[PDB]
This record gives sequence, structure tokens and C-alpha cells, in this order.
Amino acid sequence: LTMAEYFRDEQQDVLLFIDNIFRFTQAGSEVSALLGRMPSAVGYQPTLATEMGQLQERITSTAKGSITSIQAIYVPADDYTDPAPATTFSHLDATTNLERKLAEMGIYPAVDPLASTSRALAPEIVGEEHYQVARKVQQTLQRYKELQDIIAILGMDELSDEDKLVVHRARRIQFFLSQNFHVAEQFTGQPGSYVPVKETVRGFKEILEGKYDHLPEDAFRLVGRIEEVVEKAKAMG
Amino acid sequence: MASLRDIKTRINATKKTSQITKAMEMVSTSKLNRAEQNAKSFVPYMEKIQEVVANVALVSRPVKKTGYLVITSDRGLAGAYNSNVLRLVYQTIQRHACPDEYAIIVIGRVGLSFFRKRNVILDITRLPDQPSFADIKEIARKTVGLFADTFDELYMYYNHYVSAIQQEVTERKLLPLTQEEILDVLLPQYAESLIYGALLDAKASEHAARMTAMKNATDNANELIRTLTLSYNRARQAAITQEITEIVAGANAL
Repeated sequence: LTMAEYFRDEQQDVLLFIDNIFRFTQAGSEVSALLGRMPSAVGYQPTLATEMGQLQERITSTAKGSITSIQAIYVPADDYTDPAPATTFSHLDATTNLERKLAEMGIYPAVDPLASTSRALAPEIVGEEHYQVARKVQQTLQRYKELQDIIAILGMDELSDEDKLVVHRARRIQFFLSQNFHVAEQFTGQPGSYVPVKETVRGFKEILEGKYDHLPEDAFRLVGRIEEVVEKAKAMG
Repeated sequence: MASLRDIKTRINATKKTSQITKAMEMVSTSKLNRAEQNAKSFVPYMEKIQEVVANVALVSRPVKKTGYLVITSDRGLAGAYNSNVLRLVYQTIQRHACPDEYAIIVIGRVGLSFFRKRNVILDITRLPDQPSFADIKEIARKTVGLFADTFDELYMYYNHYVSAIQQEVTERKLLPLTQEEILDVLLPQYAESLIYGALLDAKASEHAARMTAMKNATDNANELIRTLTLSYNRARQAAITQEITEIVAGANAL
């Protein structure tokens, strides 16, 4: 941090990439015991909160220089209620919460479409068009979420001709949320893609607007710009 | 992660669900072995019709193929029993001709539900009596089904019955190719007869398809327990471990 703090307070904008800020707090508990401290919840250091407060705000942009930081946050045992990442949440302007479920679904990045947030989602920030679609997606993703217990018990047979549609869209939207990461290829073999914001916004529009309700799911899996889906679509037959 | 008392709420919810499910399976298994009772009771009448309809050596293809008759239930949780038939119907209508033509009669709301929004409706049937389909108010449909002839040559859509719950959807057809010369009396009593039999086998399916769909749910619901029993124990453990760790760590503090 002190490194980046240099270029910010001594001179320009800085990108601070901290990989697993968790390991900081984690190592913390390792010492907290030997310090002769009273263990807190879960056996974490009774100072866990403050120790992170004194190392976060430091990672911030000022009137002198700007700091755009992206920190990896490990989730111990997939428990977001764990003091480490929990306490971390109130330290970010934007979050991306990764789920193991979505991961095994094959949805990558496995990013919770209803958990991940940003202070940016405002019409007063991202514009109306981008906003409404934003929630529109989330809306229909949630509506699908609720339906899941029925599907898991009664299949889709007793769902309305209206809820079914929501099951298709939702899925295909939850699939289009998958992406080709350039730092992937060597494994899967697929090249990769950077989808412009205007093209993401648009792509989902059409999907919510139902130009694609004919194309099968699998077509929308692992792609870039919405056009590609149509391409990979025909390739299916 | 998650709760404990929120894991109990799920178990018990699932349990009371399996209960209600398996209830109806048995209930709909009780409505299969009454389908025979009204299936049998119709065995004779059918025999003593084809025996009459032996056909003298002394209405063939008239003009077109037009209207259908589509058999269903009013109630749900039958598996695909509905959608299936309501597929062939919707196919071989739009696999047919594409004007507002090729007209329709439906038995059971669920049918009329889809048929309604799509357009080409002719009649209605609601509240069929369940395992005992009342041969009576289906007699009003033979009338509408025939007198409609405004019509030509109808086909009937429903599910057949082979051995408890296993079944398949069909198009057997009817109004074509199989005093003296009284056809004015056999034409009618030979449709009333078929549209009826169609039901008994339709219903026989219904109850069956439901008997099963209410097993699949029960069985599945039962697995939802396993998946939860597991997550309950785990959350039963971490909890009794945290409580203790708390009680000691608060003593060593003294």
C-alpha cells in the first residue's frame, strides 16, 4: 500500500491489485492467539474489525492522487457470514460475489447476479437505459430463483404459460452472463472477448425484449457480444 | 453458512409436502381402480355395437378434414398429460392449414385455457366427474359433436392406457371409414359411443398420470430431505461446536 501511496501523495492515478486481502486478516488470527488476546467470534482477533479499518481507508483516492483498487477476497468454507469477508463488505464501492453453485453450473465467471452490487447502479450514474435493463435482468433472475423449489419438486409441468417464459429468458440470461476470459484459453481452447458496455446493455435488452426466445440455451453459453450467440446458434443446427 | 432454525423450517416444510404429495398418489391410485369399474361397465355396450355394426354388403370421403375434439382434465399435477395432447392439437392445426379455419371442442378447463388465447373455439366442457365420468353430460357433446356437421370429419385427441401408469397420446379418428338401412340411428349412437370410450381411457390416463406425477414429487421431495438432513446435521454440528467453544473460552477468561 505504501508503494501506491507514493505515486498518489508524492506526484497520478493508481491501480492497486491486492490478491486475497483475506490472508492479511487470516494471518492476523494466527498471531492474535500468541499476543495473549481474548479470542472473538469464531476465534478471530478481537481487533479484526479495526485492524482492517486502519488498512483500507488508506487504500483510497484523494484530491492529490486516485487509487482504483481491486481486492481478491477469499471466502472461508463458502461462508459469507465469516468475520473476514463480512467485515470487508463495508469497505467497497463495488462488489463481485462469486458462488460455487454457479461455478459447477459452468457459469463463468461464477458471479452472483443478485448479490454483486455497485454504488454505480444509479440512473444518476449509469443512465436510465442501462439502469432499467440492469434491474430488469435481476428482476427476472430472482423470479426464476423463487420458482426453483417448485421446479425441483413438481418439474415445470404445473407452472403457468407466463412463469415458464420467465424460466427460459432467465436461464438464457443467466447463461449469457457467462463470458470468455482471455486468461482461460490455454485450458478450454476458446480465444476470448471484451464486451463493450453499450453492447452488453443492448444484448440483454433484446433477450429481455424477446428477439431471441427461439434460440436454445446452449447457444448463449460462453460468448461475447450478442451477435456471437446467433452465430454459435446456427452452428448448432 | 446459513441458519439452523432456518434448516428446520425447510425440513418440516418438505416433510408436510411429501405428505400432501403421497396422499394424492394413493388417492389417484384409488381412482385408477375405479376407472375399470366404469371401464368394464362399458365393455358390453361396445361389444353389442360392432356386433350390430357388422355392416351390410349393400358417409365416405365428403369434402375436407376440419374439427377436433380434445380430451383433458380440469385439475393439474398430472405430469405432461395436458401439454402433450395440447401439442399435437396445436401442431396438426397451424401441419394443417393456416387460416382461421380448422375448428374446436374441448373437455376440461386446462384444455380451453390454451385453446382460448390461441384464437377457433366451438364448445366447452367443465367439471367432468373424475373417475366416474358421467356418460350423461358427454351425451350432450356427441350431439354438439355430430349436429355440428358447419363441420366435416372430426378427430379425437387424448391419452391411452396400458397397464397402470404407462401411457401414450393418440389420434384414432372419427367420423369416417371403419325398417332397413336406419343409419340415422347408428351414426349418432356410434359417435356417442366413441367419444365416451375416449374419456374412460383419457381419465384412466389422467388419474394414472397424476398418480405418478404425485409420486415423482413425493420421491423427489423425499430426496430434498436427504439433501437437507445433511445440511441440518452439518449446521447441527458447527452450532454445538461454537456453543461449547464459547462456554469454555468464557471460562478461561476468568
